[PDB]
This record gives sequence, C-alpha cells and structure tokens, in this order.
Amino acid sequence: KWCFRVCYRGICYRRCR
Repeated sequence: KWCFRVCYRGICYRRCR
C-alpha cells in the first residue's frame, strides 16, 4: 500500500488516508 511518502536529507515519511 502507498498514499503519501516523503524523503529528506536522511529521513522519509509514510502516511495513508
């Protein structure tokens, strides 16, 4: 599953609605 995944310097994000 995948909805909204962000990624920065050395850290990403995963949030679904």
